[PDB]
Amino acid sequence: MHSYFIFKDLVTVFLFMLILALFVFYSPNTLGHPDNYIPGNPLVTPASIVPEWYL
Amino acid sequence: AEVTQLSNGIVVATEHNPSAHTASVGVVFGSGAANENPYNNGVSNLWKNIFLSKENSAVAAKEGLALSSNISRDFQSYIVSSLPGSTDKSLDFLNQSFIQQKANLLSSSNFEATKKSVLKQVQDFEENDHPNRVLEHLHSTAFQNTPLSLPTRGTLESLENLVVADLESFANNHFLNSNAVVVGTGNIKHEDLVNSIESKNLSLQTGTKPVLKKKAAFLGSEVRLRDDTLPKAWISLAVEGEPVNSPNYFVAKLAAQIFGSYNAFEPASRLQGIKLLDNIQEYQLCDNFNHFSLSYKDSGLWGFSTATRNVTMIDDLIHFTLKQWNRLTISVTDTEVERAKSLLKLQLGQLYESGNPVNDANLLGAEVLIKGSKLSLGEAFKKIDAITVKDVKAWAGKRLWDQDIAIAGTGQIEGLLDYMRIRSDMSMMRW
Repeated sequence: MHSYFIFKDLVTVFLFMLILALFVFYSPNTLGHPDNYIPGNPLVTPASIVPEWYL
Repeated sequence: AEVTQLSNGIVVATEHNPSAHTASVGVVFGSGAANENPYNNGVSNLWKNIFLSKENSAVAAKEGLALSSNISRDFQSYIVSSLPGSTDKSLDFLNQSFIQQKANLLSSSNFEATKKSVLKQVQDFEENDHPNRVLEHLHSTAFQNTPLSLPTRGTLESLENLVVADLESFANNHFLNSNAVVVGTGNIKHEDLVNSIESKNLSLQTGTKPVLKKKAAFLGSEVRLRDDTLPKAWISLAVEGEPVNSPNYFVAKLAAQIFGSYNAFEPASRLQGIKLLDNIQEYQLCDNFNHFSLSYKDSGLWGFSTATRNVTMIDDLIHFTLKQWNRLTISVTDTEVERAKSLLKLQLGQLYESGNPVNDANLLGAEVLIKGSKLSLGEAFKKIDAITVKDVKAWAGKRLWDQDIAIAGTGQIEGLLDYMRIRSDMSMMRW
């Protein structure tokens, strides 16, 4: 594992850190729903109760 | 004391040792198994077995002679040892059966019989001689595609395609006048040998040997001929050492003598002054190893050849001996280099001075063919005792710290890891 696959993993770790740094720094809220920033009021229903995208 | 005199043609080199009995006169050429193509390779070993054939050896032993020959990686030799009164007889035999006509040697009888014999003994060397064949595979993977990569015995795939035309062309191309030294050792004086050389006109050819285009350049590589039906795991690795007539030659032999040889079964060899034997004797990591230092005409190797029955802890053995190699560059002390100086003086005095007058003849021929005049043993001992610890530290920084190594192995060497861990082992992060 040591001198080869650690460096293969390092290549894809830096690629994932690049994509994650892009999605964190330049467009953070393009993954979440734009209704979690309204404070939770149990009298108003937001007309579609979609969860986060992977569920 | 070992005089050398150049005639109009040949050069004669002798050492009169008047205590030994059997005087020995032969001729040594300076083009061994690194002066041929990969397609006519194995013609030097074939020449050795032409000269040592049954008919030639019978018409030598009827006179009271005894033939011996040796093929190495830069010189080939043809020695006729004999009684001390019988030396002009031996020189006349070497004239009449090697220098002039060789038609009684190169028959359709002698050549076919000796080619069958050479093919048999070469395939037996390939099948059932494991440390020498991985040393030759280390030579074939270190200097690959440059003409120091040829096996000195030849191989069967380049030996079944040889007829007498290739042997005659090799005789015309490398058995020259500017390629030979006529050696003498035993109790011949120098004037007797050179007078018997001057009486009968003894000269081979006139021209020069062909220079060849590729220099022997080291290439750090790896080969593994794994045979998982063998009991042991022979594996040899080596770096580019010093060539002969290089100033760091005795420093390379001394650094090889620091780690020396070892054999796990003799009780007087498990108690040596090597630091490695306190690492490789808790789980019996190896059964024997020896640190050679070969030096050919163009380049040379430097490394160890081991054999292992503990086929799962091969990487621990390689790891411990390469850490001990890095100890030469960082932290080699003075008591180990004094121990190695005394042991190297012992080893060179054993090698240069034995009762055998054929090893003495081959050594004199090789070092007169390369340098021009063989140095003494007192001056060699002075060159040994003039070595410091900063000199071997500078040589270890030049040739052992993070250099490229060449590895050859056989047997069950799956427990050996890949290359880049062994190459990353040649230089550590300072502990």
